[PDB]
Amino acid sequence: CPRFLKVKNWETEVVLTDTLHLKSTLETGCTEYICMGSIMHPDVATKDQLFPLAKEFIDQYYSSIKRFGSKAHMERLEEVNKEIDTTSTYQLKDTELIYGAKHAWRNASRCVGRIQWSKLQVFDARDCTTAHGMFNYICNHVKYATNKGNLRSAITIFPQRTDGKHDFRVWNSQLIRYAGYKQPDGSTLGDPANVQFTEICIQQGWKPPRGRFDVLPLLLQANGNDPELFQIPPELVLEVPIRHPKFEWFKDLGLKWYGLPAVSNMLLEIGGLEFSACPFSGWYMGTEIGVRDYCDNSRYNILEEVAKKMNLDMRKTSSLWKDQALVEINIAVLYSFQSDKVTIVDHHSATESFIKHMENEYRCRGGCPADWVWIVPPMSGSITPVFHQEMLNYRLTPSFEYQPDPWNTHVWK
Amino acid sequence: RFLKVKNWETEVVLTDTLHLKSTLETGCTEYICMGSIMHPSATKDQLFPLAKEFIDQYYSSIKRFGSKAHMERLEEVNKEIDTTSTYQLKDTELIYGAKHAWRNASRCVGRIQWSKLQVFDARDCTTAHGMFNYICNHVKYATNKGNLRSAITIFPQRTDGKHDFRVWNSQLIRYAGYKQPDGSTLGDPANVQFTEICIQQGWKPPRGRFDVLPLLLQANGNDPELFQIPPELVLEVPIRHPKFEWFKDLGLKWYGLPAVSNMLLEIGGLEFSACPFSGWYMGTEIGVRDYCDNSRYNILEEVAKKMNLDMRKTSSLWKDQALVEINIAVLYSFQSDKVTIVDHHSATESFIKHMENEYRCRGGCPADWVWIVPPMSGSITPVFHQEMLNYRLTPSFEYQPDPWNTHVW
Ligand code: HEM
Ligand code: HEM
Ligand SMILES: Cc1cc(N)nc(CCc2cncc(CCCN(C)C)c2)c1
Ligand SMILES: Cc1cc(N)nc(CCc2cncc(CCCN(C)C)c2)c1
Ligand SMILES: C[C@H](O)[C@H](O)[C@H]1CNc2nc(N)[nH]c(=O)c2N1
Ligand SMILES: C[C@H](O)[C@H](O)[C@H]1CNc2nc(N)[nH]c(=O)c2N1
Ligand SMILES: [Zn+2]
Repeated sequence: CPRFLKVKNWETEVVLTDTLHLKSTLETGCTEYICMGSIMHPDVATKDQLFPLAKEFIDQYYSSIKRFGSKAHMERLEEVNKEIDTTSTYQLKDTELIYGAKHAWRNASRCVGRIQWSKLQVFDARDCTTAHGMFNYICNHVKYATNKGNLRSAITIFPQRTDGKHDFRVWNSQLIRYAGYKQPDGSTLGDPANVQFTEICIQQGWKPPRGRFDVLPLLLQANGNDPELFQIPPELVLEVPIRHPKFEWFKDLGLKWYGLPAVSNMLLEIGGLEFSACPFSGWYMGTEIGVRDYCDNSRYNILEEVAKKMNLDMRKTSSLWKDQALVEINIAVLYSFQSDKVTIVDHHSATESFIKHMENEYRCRGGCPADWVWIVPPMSGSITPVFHQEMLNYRLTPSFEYQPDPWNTHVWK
Repeated sequence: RFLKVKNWETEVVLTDTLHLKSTLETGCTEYICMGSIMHPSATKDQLFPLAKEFIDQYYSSIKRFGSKAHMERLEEVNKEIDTTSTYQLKDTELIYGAKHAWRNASRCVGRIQWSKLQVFDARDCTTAHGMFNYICNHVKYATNKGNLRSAITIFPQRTDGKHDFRVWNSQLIRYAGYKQPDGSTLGDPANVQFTEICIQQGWKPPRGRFDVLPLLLQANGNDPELFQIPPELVLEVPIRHPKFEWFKDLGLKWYGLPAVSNMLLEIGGLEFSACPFSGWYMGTEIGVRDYCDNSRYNILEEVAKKMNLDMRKTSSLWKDQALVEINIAVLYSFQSDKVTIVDHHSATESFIKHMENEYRCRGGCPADWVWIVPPMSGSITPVFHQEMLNYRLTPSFEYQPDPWNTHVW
């Protein structure tokens, strides 16, 4: 591959030069003959595979702390070696773990919020042994990160994978989601996306309130055991009721959302170690709720009802009635959240901040991988600066990765 | 391998077999994806297999593979490349190759129309004056008094690079951009440089906001020459809003005919360096990009004024609100003037049905998500949720250098 690749911003004519792609460790799905850039998703590591992966990460860590080739660098390397050789694995020091987590976020090509990458509270839960223990650790995460509305980004890292039969997993794809219930008549109450998961919870013994906005319990799996249900204390789940600054009727829609966005289904990869339960949280970009959660057809799908209360001509599509409502909805989302002093960023601010971030990363690190398809907001795309920004996408390690759904893989005891 | 593409709204899965038939690179590799890069990066021996394969797919597409018609044609092309280092397409082959370059255009959301293409063979052309006549007839035909019709005009192929036919205008119809003293820019800032080349060539500009640039036509490697399209041929739409009576007072208008004239049509290893093609507008091209891009007409702020919007924080989404109203007015104007136009909801809806057709009958449809998804209201259109595979099928429209960077006078 060529040593320097060039990206161009077509609005400002600014050109950036990427050398960091040279450090790419994983495949993208693309080949020279086909591009998968818009495909959403394109038993354990052996001693021989583990050795070079660990060394790679160790070198990189001591390179970050400006002690490359130092006595402590060679000593850490030999210790990790000795350990992989005797135990087929090794354990990260707390410093390495925190560095690894921060960088996994730094390398997350789909995340537009990465300007904040180095401010990340890391909770080491590697001593956890039970699901009740996971529940404790998670509750602490939530209360900390929520911070009464002034959100702070946090990750909680549970023990690494060992033999594959003793995985820690959060079954919830996100820590906080609303239930979805499928009626006999074919309609769906709640959040239709979560119908399968809700069903799982119900089977496990969850008594459903059958409402539009019922917070799902946690379904926690420790040490490869069957998962266990727990209810998050409602006092720990901060929510924002949606209202509109101009339209007083908007509040009559009975809408609300949760303040804390937190992913719990991904796998954290550091130095060849796999952390299968590593829930992380930041704060919301308005469009995530106002556009996707609310306006996707297989989600809350409120465009129609909102348009009606707006007295919009809805026979032609060229009236653009869908669009007009969308903007209002997203205004009401940012307004509710700010009025309740819960941290939220609009899509203009977030994308602007990301460009400055990207530019700085090219300047200091020789590149910044980015997935244009994910980075560009799902509304008003071209009036945000990222739309006109060329981006190279490649996978750096440490990383957050996808993993199969646990209910597809679990061997029920 | 057979690849699957999933729409994440309907859960429809399509199996792509077509991609196995491609041979041009996309620029990506296993480790680096360049799907958001806009411009990623012929002898007798080179030319023949290219020629061979294309004749092969033509006789395959018309169900006469192995026929004597097929055989002779293969022998005919052989002898002609042999003795002239090039070869000439049959008319039927020209029309197929044009329609199929459109069909293979991964960046075009309009492809459901691909087989309804009017093809004007201008390969007998020899002078700029010729090109100008051919182009005027194109324009008049395709405009059709508002009921637009897809057209392409194809000039003589490349032979030796030194005798290239080129339309210097990136598009057939665009407005002039003027660089003011005070540093502001009049007209369309994107054309500023070209506008000034035209002036430097003898063009007397009216220095207004919407001045139709003249045609700059290069024939057979020669210096390009200026020609003004007759005004009566250039259909234009005044932009008014249905509810906002003040919108007319913004003084906005656009041309009704979108016609790309800077690309290269490639067929059977032949290079048609001059091949303007035209269609009709999707409303967002004008309403979003042309008008609201900071580097273009940049009307967003001015519009936001007249809507009496709070423009202090971005979180008031005032830019968004003004944008939707601009695009309503555009659609509304064209429609009121019986000028053909498609809204991005219908356009994207059409593209999805087209993808179904292509998978059903052809085993896939190359598509560039970055270009297919409209520049506004992305996820409330069907294609945002549609996985698409991009790959390069031939015949194709490729980019080419700007002529004012390679032409010797
Ligand atoms: C601090 C403020 C943050 C903001 C404003 C932000 C913003 C976003 C947005 C808008 C998305 C797209 C989400 C979607 O459409 O599903 C996203 C995705 C993502 N973010 Fe961030 N994020 C933040 C924090 C974090 C943190 C703390 C981490 C990890 C430590 C992270 C890693 C990721 C990853 C891995 C994805 C991909 C999600 C997926 O593949 O499903 N982000 N982020
Ligand atoms: C008939 C109705 C058509 C519609 C609604 C349509 C729609 C569009 C749109 C919206 C774009 C993006 C334009 C931009 O962002 O600059 C595009 C690109 C494109 N179209 Fe179509 N188009 C149509 C006809 C055609 C025809 C007749 C051809 C060729 C014979 C064609 C070939 C292409 C190509 C090659 C591109 C890529 C342009 C580039 O690379 O800059 N289209 N189309
Ligand atoms: C760290 C982080 C920050 C942020 N702004 N958003 C996220 C994703 C938030 C999120 C919350 N509830 C539900 C979802 C579902 C997304 C569904 N996608 C994967 C199809 C996503 C994560
Ligand atoms: C065939 C065709 C159909 C269509 N609907 N749009 C187009 C684009 C036409 C077009 C007209 N004037 C100006 C432009 C500028 C494009 C600017 N891009 C290249 C940066 C483009 C072409
Ligand atoms: C098909 C396509 O890849 C898919 O709909 C993507 C598009 N871009 C996205 N971007 C973000 N941030 N989140 C998403 O879920 C998606 N979905
Ligand atoms: C950076 C990116 O490649 C560039 O801005 C592209 C994005 N998608 C686009 N899509 C269309 N239809 N037209 C464009 O000009 C662009 N520009
Ligand atoms: Zn790619």
